[PDB]
Amino acid sequence: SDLGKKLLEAARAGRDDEVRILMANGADVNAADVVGWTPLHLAAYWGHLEIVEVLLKNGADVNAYDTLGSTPLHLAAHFGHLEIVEVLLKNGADVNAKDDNGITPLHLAANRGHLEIVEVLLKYGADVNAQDKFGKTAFDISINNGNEDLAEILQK
Amino acid sequence: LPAGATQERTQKVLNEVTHYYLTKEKNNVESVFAVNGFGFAGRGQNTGIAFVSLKDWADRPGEENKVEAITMRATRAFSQIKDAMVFAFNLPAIVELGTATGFDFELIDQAGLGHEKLTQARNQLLAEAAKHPDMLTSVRPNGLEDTPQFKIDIDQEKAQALGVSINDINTTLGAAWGGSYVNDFIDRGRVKKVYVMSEAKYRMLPDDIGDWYVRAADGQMVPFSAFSSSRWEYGSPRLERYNGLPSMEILGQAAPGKSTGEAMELMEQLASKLPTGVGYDWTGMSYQERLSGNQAPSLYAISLIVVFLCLAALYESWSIPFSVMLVVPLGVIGALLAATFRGLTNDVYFQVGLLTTIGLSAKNAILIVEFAKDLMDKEGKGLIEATLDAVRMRLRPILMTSLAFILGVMPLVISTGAGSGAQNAVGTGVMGGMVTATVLAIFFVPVFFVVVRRRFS
Amino acid sequence: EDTPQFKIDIDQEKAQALGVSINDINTTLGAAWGGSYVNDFIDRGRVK
Amino acid sequence: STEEFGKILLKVNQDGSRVLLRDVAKIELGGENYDIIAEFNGQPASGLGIKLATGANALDTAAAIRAELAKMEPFFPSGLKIVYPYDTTPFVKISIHEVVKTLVEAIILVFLVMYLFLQNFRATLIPTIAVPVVLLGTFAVLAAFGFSINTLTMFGMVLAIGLLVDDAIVVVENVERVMAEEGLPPKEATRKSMGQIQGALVGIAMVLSAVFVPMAFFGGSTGAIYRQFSITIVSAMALS
Amino acid sequence: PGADAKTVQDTVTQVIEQNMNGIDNLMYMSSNSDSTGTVQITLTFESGTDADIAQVQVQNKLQLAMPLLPQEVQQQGVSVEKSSSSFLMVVGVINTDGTMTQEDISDYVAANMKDAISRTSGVGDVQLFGSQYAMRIWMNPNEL
Amino acid sequence: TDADIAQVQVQNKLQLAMPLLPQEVQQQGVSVEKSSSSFLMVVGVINTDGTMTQEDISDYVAANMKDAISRTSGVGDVQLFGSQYAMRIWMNPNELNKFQLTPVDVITAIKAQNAQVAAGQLGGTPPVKGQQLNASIIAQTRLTSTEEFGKILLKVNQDGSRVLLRDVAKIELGGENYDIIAEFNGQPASGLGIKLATGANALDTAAAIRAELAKMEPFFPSGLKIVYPYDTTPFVKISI
Amino acid sequence: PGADAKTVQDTVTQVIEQNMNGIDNLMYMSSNSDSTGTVQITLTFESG
Ligand SMILES: CC(=O)O[C@H]1C[C@@]2(C)[C@@H](C[C@@H](O)[C@H]3[C@@]4(C)CC[C@@H](O)[C@@H](C)[C@@H]4CC[C@@]32C)/C1=C(\CCC=C(C)C)C(=O)O
Ligand SMILES: CCCCCCCCCCCCO[C@@H]1O[C@H](CO)[C@@H](O[C@H]2O[C@H](CO)[C@@H](O)[C@H](O)[C@H]2O)[C@H](O)[C@H]1O
Ligand SMILES: CCCCCCCCCCCCO[C@@H]1O[C@H](CO)[C@@H](O[C@H]2O[C@H](CO)[C@@H](O)[C@H](O)[C@H]2O)[C@H](O)[C@H]1O
Ligand SMILES: CCCCCCCCCC(=O)OC[C@H](CO)OC(=O)CCCCCCCCC
Ligand SMILES: CCCCCCCCCC[N+](C)(C)[O-]
Ligand SMILES: CCCCCCCCCC[N+](C)(C)[O-]
Ligand SMILES: CCCCCCCCCCCC
Ligand SMILES: CCCCCCCCCC
Ligand SMILES: CCCCCCCCCC
Ligand SMILES: CCCCCCCC
Ligand SMILES: CCCCCC
Repeated sequence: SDLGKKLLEAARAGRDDEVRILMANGADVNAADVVGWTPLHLAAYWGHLEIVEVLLKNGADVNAYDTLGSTPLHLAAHFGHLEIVEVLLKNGADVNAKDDNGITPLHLAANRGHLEIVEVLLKYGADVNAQDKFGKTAFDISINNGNEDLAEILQK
Repeated sequence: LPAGATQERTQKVLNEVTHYYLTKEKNNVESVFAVNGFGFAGRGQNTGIAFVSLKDWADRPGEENKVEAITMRATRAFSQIKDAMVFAFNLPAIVELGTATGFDFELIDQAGLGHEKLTQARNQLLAEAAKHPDMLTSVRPNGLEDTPQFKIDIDQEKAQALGVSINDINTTLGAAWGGSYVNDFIDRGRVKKVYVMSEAKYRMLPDDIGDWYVRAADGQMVPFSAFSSSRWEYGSPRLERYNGLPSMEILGQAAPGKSTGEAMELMEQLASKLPTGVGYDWTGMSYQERLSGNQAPSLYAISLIVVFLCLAALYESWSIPFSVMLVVPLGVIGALLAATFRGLTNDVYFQVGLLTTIGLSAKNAILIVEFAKDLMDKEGKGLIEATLDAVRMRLRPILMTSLAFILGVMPLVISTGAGSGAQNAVGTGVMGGMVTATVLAIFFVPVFFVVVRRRFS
Repeated sequence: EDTPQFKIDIDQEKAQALGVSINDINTTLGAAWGGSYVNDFIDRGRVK
Repeated sequence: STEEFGKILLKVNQDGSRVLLRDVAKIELGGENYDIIAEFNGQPASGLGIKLATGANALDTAAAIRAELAKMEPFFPSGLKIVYPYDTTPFVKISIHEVVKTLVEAIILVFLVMYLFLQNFRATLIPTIAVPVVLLGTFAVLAAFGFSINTLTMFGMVLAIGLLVDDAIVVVENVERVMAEEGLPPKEATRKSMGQIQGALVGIAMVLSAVFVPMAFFGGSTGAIYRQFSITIVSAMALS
Repeated sequence: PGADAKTVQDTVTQVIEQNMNGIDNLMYMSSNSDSTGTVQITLTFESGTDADIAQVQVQNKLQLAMPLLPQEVQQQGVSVEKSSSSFLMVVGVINTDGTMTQEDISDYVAANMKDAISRTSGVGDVQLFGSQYAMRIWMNPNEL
Repeated sequence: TDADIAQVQVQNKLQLAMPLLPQEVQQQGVSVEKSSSSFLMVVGVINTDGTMTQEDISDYVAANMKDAISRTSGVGDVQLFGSQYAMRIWMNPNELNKFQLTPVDVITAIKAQNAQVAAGQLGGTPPVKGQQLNASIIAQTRLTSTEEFGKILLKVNQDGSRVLLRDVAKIELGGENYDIIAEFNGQPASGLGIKLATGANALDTAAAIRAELAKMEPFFPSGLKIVYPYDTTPFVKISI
Repeated sequence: PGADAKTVQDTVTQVIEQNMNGIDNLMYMSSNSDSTGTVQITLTFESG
C-alpha cells in the first residue's frame, strides 16, 4: 500500500508525529519491505522506543520474522536497546525465538556483551542452553569473547 | 526509484519516460537516451537518466515548444508515477557553477564518531534547517541513505573442523556472486579481460548461497550452509569523505529575497549546536564565494579611487570630478527597470552591461564638463553660459551614439531563438540603461557641474 | 663506527635433513626479532 | 576464442572422461560489467563522449569527427547507425554568427545615423573604417592574452560597441561642428577639434581602465568569467 | 569488482587519501566509496595551478601507495585524470534491426571507431559508453 | 632547477627500481620529497590534564592532525615525533611451541581472519527476470579491536579445545615503532617536525599550518594542547 | 620478456598508443615492437 511504505520510512527515521498520523489514517503495521522487515523491526533496529510502543498498541506482530527468521527482539537485543527489549517482552515477544541459523536474542545480546539485556531476557525465561546451528550457547560466546562478567551470569 | 529497487523496475519507469516523450512531445523530441543504472547522486540499480534530444530550433516554434515549457509539462506529467521520483530539468549554461543562492556544505566526523553518529548529526542539522524555511529552502543531503545488506558470518571453527580453507570459501563466494577478473586474452588482435562469475539464476536470493560447494582437504564437497550464518543489517551504499575525514555533503539554497551569505551564516549557527566531534566546512561554489566576496570591497574601492584621481588630473581640480561621477545611477536605474519589468536576473551579462552603460554615460559627462570648464578657463565665460554652450555642442554626438547603439542592441532584446538567454541578458539591461543614461544625463550633468562648482567656490 | 653484531648461519643440509623449509626459518627469525607488517585493520574509523 | 576457453581442462575422471570448462559454465563474449543499460528510442545503444583538446577549435574538431565517421560508414555491419544526441557545435556556430551579425549591423546603423545628421558620404566612411580596424585589432590583443573566441569574449565585444562607436562619432562630429561654426578648412578644423577632445579621450581611457581592469582580479570560477569580459573590453576600448 | 562501499573505503580510499601528501596548491580533497565497487577521489587545486603538474604529482604519490592496495584493485588499475564535465559532443551508436546487443555495439565502437576518433584533429579525449568484450565464464554450481 | 620537474625525473627512475625492491620495502611506502633539509617549525602537542600518555598523544597527532598538515601547500616533509598506533601481536615462543605453532601460523591466521572480503550482491547485474531483491553481500570485515584479534582461532585441538591468538600472544594498540619519544619541558609530548617544501614561502606556509591547526583544536579531547617549542618564522616577521 | 613482436604490439604498443592521443604540440609518433619483446614509442613535439 501507499501508507504502508510511508510507515516503513517513518518508523526507520523515528518521526514520532508522522507515525501518530499514519496510525490514525490506518497505515498497515504488518507492511514489510523486500527483506521482510515490518515497522516494528525498523523501530527495534534504530532504537525508536516511542514508535515500538505505538506500533504494539496498534496490533503490530511482536513475533513477526524477516526472510531469515529474525524477530524485532533479536534486533533490540543485538543493538543494545534495553527499554525496547523490555517493552517487546511485556507485549509477549518470544524470548526463545530462533532465526534460520538457530540464533536467539540471548546469543546476540551475549555476543555484543549487553549485560542488562541478558539479565532481562533471563527474567522472561530465556533458554540459557539454547544452541545455534554450530552447537554454541550464550556461555560458549562469553568464553570465546572473554567477557568474564557475562560468563558469571550465564553459569546457572 | 526507492532504495533496494532492481535494474528491471528502473527499466520499466525509463520505458514510460521514453514513451511519454515519443508520444506527448513527438513534435519536439528527436530522441531519448535512456541510461539505466546511472545517476549523479550515486550509481546503483535503483537510479537512471533519460537524456532528451530535441528537434531543430526552426521545427520547434514559440514558447510552448522550448526547453522551459517541455520541462514543466514533463515534471508535472511524471508526478503521478508511483514508487519513483521522476523530474525533467534544463542543463546549466556552464556545468561547473551550479546556482547562485545555492551552497555546498560538508558535515565532518572530526573525532572518529562513526557513520551512524554522523548520520544522526546530519538528521539533527537537516531537522533544524527545515525549522527556518524563511532563510533556507531545499536543505537536502547530496549522498545516499543506508540500505538492507546481507551479513554472512563464516564460522572459522566449523571451517577448520571440516578442513575447508577460508581462501577457498572467500574466493568461491567472491568469484561466484561478485565476479573475478582472472587475466587477459587476445580477441581479433585486441587484448581483453576474462571474468568468471555465477550464471544469474544462482546468485539472486539467500537460498542460492547453499547451492555453492567448497572442496575440503579430504576431497568432500561442503555447501556454504554448513559453515556460514546470515542476517539482514543496514549499511551505507556510498561513504563520502572530505579532506581525509568521513563526511556528508549537504546541498541547499537561500530562501527567496535572502543572500547566500545569510543562509551560510545560519547553517554555521545551526552546525555549532551539533554533537561533540561534528565539524563542518564549505566546498565548491561556497568555498569560491567565501573567498571572492572578501575580494569585492577592495576592487570596488580601488576602482572608484583611481577614477576620481584620473578625473582630478584631467580637470586639475579635486571638486569637479564629482560632477562626472554623479552620473552613475542615471544609467543603472534604466537597466534595473528594463531587467525587472522583463523578469530577467542580476546575471554577469547584466552586471558587465552596467559597467559599459556607466562608462558611456561617464564618457558623455566628461566631454560636457571639459567643454564647459575650458570655455570658463580659456574664453573667460560664466558658469551657466559655459555649461549651456557645452551641453548645446554635445547634444548631437550624444543622441547619435545612443540612437545608433540602442538600435544596435534592439534585436538582442526581442531575440527568442537559439542563445536568446544570453542575448536578452546582454541587450535588455543595456537598452534600458542607455534610454535613461541618454535622457537623464543631458538634463542632469549640467545640474551636477553647476551645483559642484557653486559648492566648492 | 662498526659495532658487535650477532651472525647466525642457517645450516642448509641439517634443515633439509629435519624437513624444515628455509622460508619458515627466515619468517620465524624475521617476524620474531625484527617484526612483520602483516596487514591493515581499522582503529576508530582510520586504517592502521 | 570462446571455443578454446570451452576446451579448458578442469580435471580427468578415474574412468577417463574429461571435465572441460564448457561442462560447468556457459562461455560467451559479453560486457566487462552489466550495471548500465544504455538505450536510444528503445533500441540498444553505445557511444563516444568526445572532448575538445587544450587550444583546439570546437567547430574544426566537430567537422573533422564527422569526416572520420563518414569514412567508417561503408564498413559498419547491418543495422548500425550513427546518431548525435548531444552536440555543442550547432549552438556555438549560431552564437558566434549572431554576434558577428550584431557588430556588422552596428556599423551599418552608424553609417545610417552618421548620414541622417551629417548628410555626406565621406563623414559616414570614417567610422566604417575606424570601428572594424578596432574590432579586428581586438582579436590580435585577445591572441596576446592566449584567449579563445568564445561566448564570453564575443558578447564582451557587443557590450563594448557602444564605446567603440562613440570614439568614432565623437571625433568626426566635433570636426564637422568646428567647420560649421568657425568655417575653418578640414585640416585646421581637425587640429582645433582634436585640440578640444584629445586630453579628454586620454582621460576617458584611464577612467574606463579603472572601471574594467579590476574585474580581472576577482578569484575562482566567477573571477575567471569576469576576466574574459575585462581583458576583452579594456583591449577593444584601448585600441579605440 | 564485487566490493561494498566500506570494503572499498577501508582498503582503497583511506590508503590513497593517506598518501596524498607533498602535492602543491591543493585547496581540498573529497572522495566517494560506493557499493558498485567504485571509488572516486577528486583533488581540487588553486586557480592558476598547472593541471599537468597537479596531475603528475597526484599520479606519482598514487604509484607509491599502489603496493598497499588490494591485489584485485592493483590488477584493475587506478586512473588519474583531469576533471572535465564539458563534452564537445556525444556520438551515439545504435542497432536498428535487433542483430546486436549493447555489448555487441560497444565492442564494435572500441575496436573499429574509438581509436580513429581519438586520433582525429582537435580531439582531446574519447570516452566509451559501455565496454569492449570480455570473455565471460558463467559458472554453474550444480555442474561444478 | 625546477623542484617539480626534478621530483618527476627522480621518481620516473625510482618507478623502474620499485618492482626490484623487496615486497616488505614496497609495503612500508617509498617516498620522494622535495623539501629543505632543516625544520621550518616543530608543532608540539601535550596533555595539560595528564589524561593521555606519550603513546596516546603520538597516536592522536598521527591519526587526526599529521595528514592535513602533510597535505598543506608548502609542507615538503612532516616528521611525527612518536608513532601512530598499530595492532601489536606480541608473540610468546613458549606458548607457541606448546600448541605446535610458529609465527608463520600466526601471520596466516591474521591474513585469513582479519580480511575485508568483496562478496558481491544478492540480485546483482546481470540479473534474472522478475528479481525484486538487490542488496550488498557483507562477509568478513577488518577487525577493529584487541578483543577481536585475541578471538582469532589459530587451531582446534584433537580433544575439541580452541587455541586462540590471545593464548599465544599479548595483544594491544601500540606504536608502529617505539624509536621516537618526545618531552616538552620534561612532560610527555608528541609533535610534527615540519620541513618547508623547495622554493615555498616560509611565512605563508607557517600561516597555512596555523590555519589548519585552528580547524582541529575544537575537536581535541580534554587536556590536549598545541605548544610551539621551535619556529624560524617569528624572527623573519619581527626582524623585517 | 620472451614475447614476439606481434604479441607485444597487441598487448603493449597499441594499448599505450591508444592513450597517447590529445597531448599538446605532438607533431608525430613513431614506435617499434620486436622479437626480444621490447617496445619503443617516440613522441616528437613542435619546435620550442
Ligand atoms: C557574411 C556575414 O554575416 O559575416 C561573415 C563574413 C565575415 C565577418 C565572417 C567571419 C570572418 O571570417 C570575417 C573576416 C574578418 C575574417 C578575417 C579576414 O579574412 C577578413 C577579410 C574577413 C572579412 C569578413 C568575414 C569573412 C562571417 C561570419 C562568421 C563566421 C564564423 C563562424 C564561427 C560561424 C558570419 O557568417 O557570421
Ligand atoms: C565586420 C566586422 C569584423 C570583425 C568581426 C570578425 C569576426 C571574427 C570571428 C571569427 C570567425 C572565424 O572563425 C572561423 O570560421 C570558420 C568558418 O565558419 C570555422 O570553420 C569551421 O566551422 C564551420 C561551421 O561549422 C565549418 O563549415 C568548417 O568546415 C569548419 O572548419 C573556423 O573553425 C573558425 O575558426
Ligand atoms: C604612473 C603614471 C600614471 C598616470 C595616470 C594619470 C592619468 C591622467 C589622466 C589623463 C589626463 C590628460 O591630461 C591632459 O593632457 C593634455 C595633453 O593634450 C594637457 O594639455 C593641454 O594643454 C594644451 C596646450 O596647447 C591645450 O591646448 C589643451 O587644453 C590641453 O591638451 C592637459 O593640461 C591635461 O589636462
Ligand atoms: C565613474 C565611477 C565608476 C563606477 C563603477 C565602479 C564599480 C565597478 C568596480 C568593479 O570592478 O566591479 C566589477 C563587478 C563584478 O561583479 O561588476 C559589476 O557587478 C557591475 C558593478 C555594479 C554596478 C555599479 C553601480 C553601483 C551604484 C551604486
Ligand atoms: C598587439 C598584437 C600582438 C600580437 C601577439 C600575438 C602573440 C602570439 C601568441 C601565440 N599563441 C596563441 C600560440 O600563444
Ligand atoms: C591592452 C591592455 C590590457 C590590460 C588588461 C590587464 C589584465 C591584467 C590581468 C590580471 N590577471 C593577472 C589576474 O590576469
Ligand atoms: C573617492 C573619493 C575621494 C574623496 C576626495 C575628497 C576631495 C574633496 C576636496 C574638495 C576641494 C575643493
Ligand atoms: C586617496 C584619495 C586622495 C584624495 C586627495 C584629496 C585632497 C583634497 C585636498 C583639498
Ligand atoms: C589604471 C587602472 C588599473 C587598476 C589596477 C587594479 C588592480 C587591483 C589589484 C588588487
Ligand atoms: C535610424 C536610421 C536613420 C537613417 C534615416 C535615413 C537616411 C537617409
Ligand atoms: C600628457 C598626457 C599624459 C598621459 C599619461 C598616461
